[PDB]
Amino acid sequence: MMVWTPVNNKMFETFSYLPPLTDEQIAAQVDYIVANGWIPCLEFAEADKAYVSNESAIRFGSVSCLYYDNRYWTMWKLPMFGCRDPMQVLREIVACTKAFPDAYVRLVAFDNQKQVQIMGFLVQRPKTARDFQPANKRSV
Amino acid sequence: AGAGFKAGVKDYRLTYYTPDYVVRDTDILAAFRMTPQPGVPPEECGAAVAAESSTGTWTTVWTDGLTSLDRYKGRCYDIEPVPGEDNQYIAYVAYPIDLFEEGSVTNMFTSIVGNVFGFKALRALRLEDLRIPPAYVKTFVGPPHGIQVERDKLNKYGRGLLGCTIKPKLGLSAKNYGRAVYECLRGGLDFTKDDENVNSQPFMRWRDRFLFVAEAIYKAQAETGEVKGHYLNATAGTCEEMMKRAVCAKELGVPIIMHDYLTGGFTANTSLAIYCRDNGLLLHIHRAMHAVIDRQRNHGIHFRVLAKALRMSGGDHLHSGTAVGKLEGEREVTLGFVDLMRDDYVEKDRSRGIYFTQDWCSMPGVMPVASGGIHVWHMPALVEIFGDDACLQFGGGTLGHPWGNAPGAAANRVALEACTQARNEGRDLAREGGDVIRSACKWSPELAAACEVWKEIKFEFDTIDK
Amino acid sequence: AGAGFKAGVKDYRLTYYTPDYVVRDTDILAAFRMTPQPGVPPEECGAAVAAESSTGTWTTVWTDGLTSLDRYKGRCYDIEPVPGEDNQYIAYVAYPIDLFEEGSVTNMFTSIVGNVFGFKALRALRLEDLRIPPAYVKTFVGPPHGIQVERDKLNKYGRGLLGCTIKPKLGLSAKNYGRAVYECLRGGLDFTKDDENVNSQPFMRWRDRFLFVAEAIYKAQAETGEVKGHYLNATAGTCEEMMKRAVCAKELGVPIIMHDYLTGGFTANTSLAIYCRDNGLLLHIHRAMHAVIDRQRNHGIHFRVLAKALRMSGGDHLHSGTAVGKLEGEREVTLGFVDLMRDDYVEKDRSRGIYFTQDWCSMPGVMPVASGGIHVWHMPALVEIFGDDACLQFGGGTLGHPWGNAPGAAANRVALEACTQARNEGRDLAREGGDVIRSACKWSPELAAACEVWKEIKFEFDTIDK
Amino acid sequence: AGAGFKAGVKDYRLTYYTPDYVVRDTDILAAFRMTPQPGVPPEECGAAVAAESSTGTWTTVWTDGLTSLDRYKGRCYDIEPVPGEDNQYIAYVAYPIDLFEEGSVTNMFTSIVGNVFGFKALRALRLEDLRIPPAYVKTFVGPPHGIQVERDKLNKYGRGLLGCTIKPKLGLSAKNYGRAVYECLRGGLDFTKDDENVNSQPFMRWRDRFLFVAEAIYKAQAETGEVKGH
Amino acid sequence: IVGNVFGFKALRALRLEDLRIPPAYVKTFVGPPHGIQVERDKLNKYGRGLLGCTIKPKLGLSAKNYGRAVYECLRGGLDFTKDDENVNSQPFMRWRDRFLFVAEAIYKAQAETGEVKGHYLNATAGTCEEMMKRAVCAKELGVPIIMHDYLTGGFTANTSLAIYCRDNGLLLHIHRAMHAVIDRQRNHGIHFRVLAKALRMSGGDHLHSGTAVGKLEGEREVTLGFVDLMRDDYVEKDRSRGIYFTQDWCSMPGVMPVASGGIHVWHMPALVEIFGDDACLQFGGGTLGHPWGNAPGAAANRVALEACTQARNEGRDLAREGGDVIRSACKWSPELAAACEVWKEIKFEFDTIDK
Ligand SMILES: O=C(O)[C@@](O)(COP(=O)(O)O)[C@H](O)[C@H](O)COP(=O)(O)O
Ligand SMILES: O=C(O)[C@@](O)(COP(=O)(O)O)[C@H](O)[C@H](O)COP(=O)(O)O
Ligand SMILES: O=C(O)[C@@](O)(COP(=O)(O)O)[C@H](O)[C@H](O)COP(=O)(O)O
Ligand SMILES: [Mg+2]
Ligand SMILES: [Mg+2]
Ligand SMILES: [Mg+2]
Ligand SMILES: [Mg+2]
Repeated sequence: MMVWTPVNNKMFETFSYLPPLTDEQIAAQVDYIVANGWIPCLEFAEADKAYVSNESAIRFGSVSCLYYDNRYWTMWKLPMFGCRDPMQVLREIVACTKAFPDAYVRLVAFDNQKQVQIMGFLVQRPKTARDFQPANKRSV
Repeated sequence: AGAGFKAGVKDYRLTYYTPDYVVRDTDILAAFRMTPQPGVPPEECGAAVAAESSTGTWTTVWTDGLTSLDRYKGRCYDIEPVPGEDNQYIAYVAYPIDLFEEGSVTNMFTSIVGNVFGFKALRALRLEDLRIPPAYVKTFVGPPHGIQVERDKLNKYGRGLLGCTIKPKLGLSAKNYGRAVYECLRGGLDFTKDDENVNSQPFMRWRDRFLFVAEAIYKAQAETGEVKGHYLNATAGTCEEMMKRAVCAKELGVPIIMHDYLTGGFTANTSLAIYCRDNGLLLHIHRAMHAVIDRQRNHGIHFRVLAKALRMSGGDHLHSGTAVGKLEGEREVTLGFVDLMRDDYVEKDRSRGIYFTQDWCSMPGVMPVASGGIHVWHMPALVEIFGDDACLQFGGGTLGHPWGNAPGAAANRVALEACTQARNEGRDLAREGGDVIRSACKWSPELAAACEVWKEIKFEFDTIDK
Repeated sequence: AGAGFKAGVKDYRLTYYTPDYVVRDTDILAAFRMTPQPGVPPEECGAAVAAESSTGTWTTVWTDGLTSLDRYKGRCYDIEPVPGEDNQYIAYVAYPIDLFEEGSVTNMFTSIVGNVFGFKALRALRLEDLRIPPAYVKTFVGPPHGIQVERDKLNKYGRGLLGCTIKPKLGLSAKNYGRAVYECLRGGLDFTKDDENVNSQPFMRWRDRFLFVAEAIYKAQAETGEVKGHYLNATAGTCEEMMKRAVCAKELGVPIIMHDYLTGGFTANTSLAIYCRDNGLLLHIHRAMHAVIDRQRNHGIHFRVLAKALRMSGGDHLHSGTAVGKLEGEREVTLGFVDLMRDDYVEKDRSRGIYFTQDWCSMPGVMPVASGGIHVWHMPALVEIFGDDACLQFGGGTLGHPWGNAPGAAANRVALEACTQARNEGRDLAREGGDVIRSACKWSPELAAACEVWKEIKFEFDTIDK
Repeated sequence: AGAGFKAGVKDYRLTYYTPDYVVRDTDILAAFRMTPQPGVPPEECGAAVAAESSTGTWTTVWTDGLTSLDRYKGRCYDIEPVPGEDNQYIAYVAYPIDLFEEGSVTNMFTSIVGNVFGFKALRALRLEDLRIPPAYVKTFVGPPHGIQVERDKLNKYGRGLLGCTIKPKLGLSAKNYGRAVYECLRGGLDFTKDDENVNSQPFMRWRDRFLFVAEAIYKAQAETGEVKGH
Repeated sequence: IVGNVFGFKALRALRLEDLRIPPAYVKTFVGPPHGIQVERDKLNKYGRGLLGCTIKPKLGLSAKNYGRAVYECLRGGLDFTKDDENVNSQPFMRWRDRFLFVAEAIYKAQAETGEVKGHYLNATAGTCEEMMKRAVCAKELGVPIIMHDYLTGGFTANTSLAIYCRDNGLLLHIHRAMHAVIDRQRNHGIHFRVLAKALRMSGGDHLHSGTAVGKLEGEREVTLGFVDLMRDDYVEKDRSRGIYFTQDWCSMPGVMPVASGGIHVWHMPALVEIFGDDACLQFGGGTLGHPWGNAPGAAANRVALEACTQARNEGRDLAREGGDVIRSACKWSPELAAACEVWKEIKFEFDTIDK
């Protein structure tokens, strides 16, 4: 029996339970976006704004149901409407991570027919992050 | 003298069988699978069904003349023979929109399925489908939130949601319930849930459960940094008790409650859906009792009708079946009603049991929930059947893991994410599914332990609801 | 003695088949007519039903060890073969009283019939009967009034009550509705009623109906000097709307309202029954949709269970079927559940489909209502089957009379009183019924007209629910 | 590269004038009598009205790409010249049912007549008619009773109803108001009425009026044997 | 006053131009929930016009995307964003979902910028009961401001809402949807100055006033006239600005004029010159139409406003030097330069109907 650690084991939604995505695996996800005609977009946040929190609820009556702070991140430029080139997305990842080397960065994609985000995963975490485990240390 | 009152009995077909009727775009249409008694013509049987579900009774009444029967009568307008059956027919009935109370699923069922199933003149009757026109759809509040808004509120995208029913079904204390919930949620599941029959009982009263579950949700959320929920059961003996439970959930700030819509009933469900809309609670719907009604091919109401009814009455999630699990549900039929649950416009497709084109006129879609006897080996098939817009629930498949709930939850989460990644990379889960899970097993010890335990476990039986 | 947790799947029968169990007087007992898939032993099938309706799931869970499975598990304790069937069995299951929420029919159904009907491992399942122990019965409010109190409030004794459903079912205006009601009531009927599907619709909104019907009730009562009523339908899309309708009835001072308990639901019904108790309204229960569930021999829930459930949830009247009318209901089966509805103590009697002795521990009786395709010639048979403690309803049989509603009502009232008198005088209605009616015909012109119109009208078909 | 975001102003007609559109039976339709400024084509004016009463503004916005403009846009689908007029046109506009709040006349007006009447590019605008589809009609409670039920409640059939507004419009006391009501009703009128501007005022407070009027109604009813109202 | 007389056969046309509301009648009204001074004090905003922005497209965005757009606008330097007048509750976006996501956006932008932020959440509804439910939710979220379409909702509903706002400390923004149906033509209807007086009495903290220079009609002199009627305590008769009667407001709080509709950065000097500091200037298309997105769009408008304000304070004449002020700011701010390039040639110059 192995024990799933509760200490410094924060996750990051889709694909965070798999091995970290290689550059080839990221490229494959980007190809999938383009193949389906979805709209790629990058979003980023400083460490203090990365995970869901409750601070604004101090201002509320009994209306906190499904309210969380830090769901919104900050948009990098604009969604890439009309993008049919995977290399353009990859170049924007490089540009965003270069401008904000200490930020969390996630790649998302939108479907304008359902009008909902249809994919999303983390592509950068700050080097100073120490609230997560390598795959092989998630259980003890 | 014109047409006056003549007392006495005459054939239903004289008034209610209208084969040349052109249906109106506001009519509610019903497809009944009808088995007449010997010596009863299909036309008379169809006419009888139309009559006794609308305006008519067994003998002529004088009061008909004060109104316009033409305006109000249900009309049997087509009868199809059933291939492979000597005494089965599909009778199509059109009902004027004027017959129905706006916003009331209760009223719709009371007319269409109220009395006709008990008629001596038929041996069996099954309601296969209903065409709910946009003019009637628009009278309903519908789902409190629906698929898009739910994902947006939870901040969860790009994969199916994962859930788990706490087990044993009954017998755990409130504290142990919360303990199990915490351990499941912290391992990678998005949701846990009360079993359908967990309401308030001597072994665990509801408010005690709600509070401990609240503690568990918030603990798991802080630990993982992902939004977590537990479907707290609001199902109760009275509307007043049901509402008290919903209010407590609101006051705890938790995201989601559940209701057994068939055993609680449509009247209570619609009230709860309205409360959820007004207070921002997600509403998970359990279909307890549906198989009493929808299992047999010859008699009852097909689940696709019960699913349309729920979408109108209101729910954010609805159990859809798994196809591969311990409970029955044929693949093609399931694909059909899943579209009816999720999509805006569904074209007629008899190969998937869709008898009528259904236009939902922008009513939000309902998240299908696949649950019951599923485990990690089913993951590829489940992702292939449902895609991302579904919740997959593992009760036994989590609390039955040899290392406990958190490793159990992690195994399911790893399996789901591995299959999702593989699909995204262009792999065919229908053919490569086994390979995907085997590769993930070699990588994840939690997953490897689950795969070993349930490797040989399958549920393969002859299908009744064909 | 504790044992280690062992992950994996084992047979249900290892835990849930307990043939030596001696049932406790507080246990809820269920009799299931079970049809297993080929290759599934009856013991395993019975154990699966017991397991999945109580505490168990498809694989072993560790959490069982935190509680006492012995204390909480449902137990298949007996299996009977079904004479005349090769693959049908009666499985008896016992459920500890601790499993159930006090006062909640919703909860009881959710456990017992929630999921098990959909199991792949069975081909069909029917719940035939339930033994509700006194200890659980006592947790329910039950009927707002019951047979004795109803008779005392209405001041009506010594004969069956007579009623009538207004027709056409739908399409009449509120004013014409009230007009029909007044004419029916003034002719000798005790009650009239909204059809089950008359709620609030474009052609007639509910409050308009309620006011005009109030005028009609009070007019007929002043005219005849007998207490009159009309079952005003409270069935609605939401609990809030249902309650608004009940409140209006209260404020008009009228005696009785109705509710469609299966289409509205148990949660709504229980709330309405409680409201009716607290405000002194009689509550008539319509069983719309029951035949979807209760028609077929091999699958569903027998009406006797639905009737017990209603007696617990609450209703002063419940539709019972006629046996002789347009809708199915076998005589022996009907006499069985009529006793279950009315009596305090009903002994086991398999010849009438009573699987368990039922002790109602002073819970009030529910008045059976015979309705559907009946007319004057049926009167002797109805008085013989039901006796005085019943309501007999003639919709078509009143509004279909050649001279109109008041003569139609008078004809039915004369027929009833003639049969009642004849019985009291020692005549055998089973043999002399025809003679009683013919004698009354020669005396009453109103009755003579009714007898002529419907003389040849019978409903005789092969019975499905045998 | 597909259609993407291009900042800047373009003609409304490029998006909002769709002369080949086949209207849906769920669409709300509007007929506008439109008088364009000199130098503004009718098509551009009609497009402007459709745009600014639905989804569009004066310059291109990037957020359009997150949704489906095709699904939501108002569409000018026909333009008729007005006979006898040199600069008047009937522009027909179709609005998806999705644009409107169910049961809210307020919302319907806010969209259709909210801002477009003030556009510099037009000299005048008149909304002539609206096609309210059954799917939208059914979302409204509508009249509390309607003609048939009203006749039924009042027990009045076979002739027009007769009413009377109390005069002078303002200035009468509650007691004198009731006195005038009684005398009108008893002579054969079915109804009397408060003048539109009689609400509650220094010369006559509303509750005082209501009570005296009640006395008058019941007096006239008892005297004539016919149902009366005010 | 306007109930029946406009339909008299004996007249061909009738227009109500002005009303003198005497102090004795003014004093019977609750009036604006807060008014200009109190609003500035609550928001802690002084020394410049307020800046706002209507989210676009008008209809069709989901609640989540609405909040996303709001956050990006507010974080770039706008004080407020707003629901479009016709955004109430619809299949594509139900109101309570919007309110919650917008609340998240407001609080995020506020924490990021360190300035108080708001979004006018639309309470306009089909019934008074629905309207009040929406106002209550705004109260329970602790957000500063709601809006109402006073002519399409109606005066009875507006007055109720204003009273609720006073009692619960919510600011009330008033949209004048439908006013041009009534107030456009010279020969017939009711002049907007009367509709503005009526709103000041019924109650509102902000009211749309027109722009003069934007896509919707509004002559300069007439506008200056009713802006004084909206803001000031005492306004003397002045026929050159359409003021027919001296109006004494007897200390009833003033209403903040809101200039909105087809305006962009090049209009900024003219707007600051017309309105001064006691106004809100709203840029819908002028923010969400910026080539770099909402935050840079907001920043461009904010820089333009602050540059004009500084220039005025330093003694520069915005009527003459306005172009120079903007051009200098363009050379300094890349965000502003991008906006200036896109809308350089865009003007709305047509013959005025309401002369
Ligand atoms: O009670 C149960 O059996 C479950 O909790 C599953 O438990 P396991 O995960 O342990 O199998 C679900 O309620 C059923 O799947 C419902 O069936 P359906 O979804 O078909 O309505
Ligand atoms: O809708 C009808 O058909 C009835 O009004 C009877 O009308 P008639 O009197 O004109 O036949 C009753 O509701 C049914 O008898 C209900 O069946 P049951 O009592 O078996 O539940
Ligand atoms: O719907 C619109 O057009 C606006 O949101 C402006 O959008 P833009 O900023 O994109 O132009 C405003 O509601 C109008 O200005 C109202 O007019 P007024 O202020 O004259 O009442
Ligand atoms: Mg369950
Ligand atoms: Mg009936
Ligand atoms: Mg008048
Ligand atoms: Mg606007």
